[PDB]
Amino acid sequence: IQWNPPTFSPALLVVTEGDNATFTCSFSNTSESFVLNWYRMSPSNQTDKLAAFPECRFRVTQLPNGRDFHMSVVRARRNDSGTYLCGAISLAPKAQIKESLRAELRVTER
Amino acid sequence: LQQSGPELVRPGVSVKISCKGFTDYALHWVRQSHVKSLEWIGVISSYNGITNYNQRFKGKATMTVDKSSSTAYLELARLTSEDSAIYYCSREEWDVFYYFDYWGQGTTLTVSSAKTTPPSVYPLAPSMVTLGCLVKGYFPEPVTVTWNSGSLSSGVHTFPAVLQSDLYTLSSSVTVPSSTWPSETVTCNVAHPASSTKVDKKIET
Amino acid sequence: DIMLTQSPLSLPVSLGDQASISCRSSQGIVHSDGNTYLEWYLQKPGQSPKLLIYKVSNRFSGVPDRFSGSGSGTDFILKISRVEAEDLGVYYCFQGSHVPYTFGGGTKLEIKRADAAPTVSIFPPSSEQLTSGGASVVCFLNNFYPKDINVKWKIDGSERQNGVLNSWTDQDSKDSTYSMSSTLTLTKDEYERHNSYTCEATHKTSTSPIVKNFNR
Ligand SMILES: *[C@@H]1O[C@H](CO[C@@H]2O[C@@H](C)[C@@H](O)[C@@H](O)[C@@H]2O)[C@@H](O[C@@H]2O[C@H](CO)[C@@H](O)[C@H](O)[C@H]2NC(C)=O)[C@H](O)[C@H]1NC(C)=O
Ligand SMILES: *[C@@H]1O[C@H](CO)[C@@H](O)[C@H](O)[C@H]1NC(C)=O
Ligand SMILES: *[C@@H]1O[C@H](CO)[C@@H](O)[C@H](O)[C@H]1NC(C)=O
Repeated sequence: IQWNPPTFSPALLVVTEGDNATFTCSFSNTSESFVLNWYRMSPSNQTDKLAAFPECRFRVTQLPNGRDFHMSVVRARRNDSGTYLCGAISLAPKAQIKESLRAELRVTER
Repeated sequence: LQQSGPELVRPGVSVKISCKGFTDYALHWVRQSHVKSLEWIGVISSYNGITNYNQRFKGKATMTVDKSSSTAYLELARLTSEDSAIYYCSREEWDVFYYFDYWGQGTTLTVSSAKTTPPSVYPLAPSMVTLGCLVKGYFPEPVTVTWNSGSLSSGVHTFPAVLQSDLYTLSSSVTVPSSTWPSETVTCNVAHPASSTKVDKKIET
Repeated sequence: DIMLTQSPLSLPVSLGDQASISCRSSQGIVHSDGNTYLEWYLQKPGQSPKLLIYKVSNRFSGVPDRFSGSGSGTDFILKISRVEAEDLGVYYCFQGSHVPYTFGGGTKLEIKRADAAPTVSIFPPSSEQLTSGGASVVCFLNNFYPKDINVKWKIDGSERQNGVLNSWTDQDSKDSTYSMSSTLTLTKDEYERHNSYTCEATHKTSTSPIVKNFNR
């Protein structure tokens, strides 16, 4: 009736190297049996698993409001720049894997 | 899509049935009872083991997966005569729009306190004539009834077993011309393979 | 919980007639997706159910073109145009939009044919059973149409229902009729405390009973 995929914000996150970099992932779950995954695109335009919630430099924390999660790169390096998304693997109702639209992390020289 | 064989266990014990296919699907358990009313039990994720249970079957059912063997398990615990049913496993693809494509064959589960009990076979004796046999007080199912060893097939009705006494009872009817009976003989042949029992009964007027 | 109630339980048809099974839910079955995951399954005796219609209207591939699913809101219809030997069985709807997933009670599609009265036979207990201490009284009502029949037991005019167990054959592949077996089970003592024993079939083919009786 009003549906949204998992939100991954911001679409462009620009930090200096050594800074922490924190994306926000939003997923409105209609059940409790799901896991939330954080991914980075391989150069093959494919998908590698960085971290999940429930579960070292990539961490996912679940915020109090039951919707939002924080995926943070600790002390971002310059080879951290690339494509990122989150995805919501929910088994019921209807067993779906829902991926956010991609976001760019851009780590600029210090 | 290949499940364990049929089980006959006593009330109060537990049983584990298996469903063998793998990491591409969700695997579901569906129970079908002796009124043919289907009920969904739960779903398990092969690759995470994460579960979602029908609350009604929580504690009566526990779902588990082993990915090395590519096999899922449903454990039924504290068993009772209501859990007698056909237990199906079935799968659902992740990002598609439909549920159960392929089913297992089903695993028939019977829970009862009765012991292997041979049937008691009784003649039912009184233009056509109708004769019958009454097959009473046996366990477990099944029983096989024929008439004159298969030579009488037309005009036979053999009814499904029913439960009273934790024991099965059924009856068979055969309808035959006035001129053949009692003139020529009509015999009902009951076989109860569980008790290794075979009973022949002539229908004498 | 979403209870799915189907109408009717039995749908009689001539192969080639038009029958439609209906599925009604206690609340809306629209998933978080905007999709409605409602399905229709067909179960042949002795086999697993098979998927026919998914979403509301999508036919699964392999499924004939005559099975048309439709519906909206709280209401869904399975329609079958050409009805076949391979179509007879029990049809279940199903909703997968809200956990727990739930099935309808089933609709049995059957072959409609003629109208026929039962053939009633009654049997006293066997002598061998009396020696056991029990007495079962057996009444057969064979080769009748339609399914619907009521049997009543009467001892010395007084109706009686304890110990009555009944059984029903599936529709007969040859003549398309039904049969049933009513068996009234008593003790030896209670049986020979009484004299006249009757079974009565009230069936659509006759205004007044069919009666069969005996006296010890
Ligand atoms: C949506 O999910 C939240 C959080 O669920 C937890 O984390 C998920 C990733 C998954 O691992 C679940 O199994 C976890 O339960 C639900 O909120 C929680 O609800 C439980 C039970 O009421 C409560 O104990 C927690 O405190 C809640 N946590 C938070 C952060 O709110 C929420 O109920 C789910 N929504 C629906 C509609 O099912
Ligand atoms: C980054 O986060 C870690 C803890 O997660 C903290 O110790 C550190 O001080 C943070 N750095 C900055 C620049 O905020
Ligand atoms: C990133 O660069 C560091 C050196 O600064 C190196 O040690 C590390 O292996 C590199 N990681 C990747 C994924 O390229």
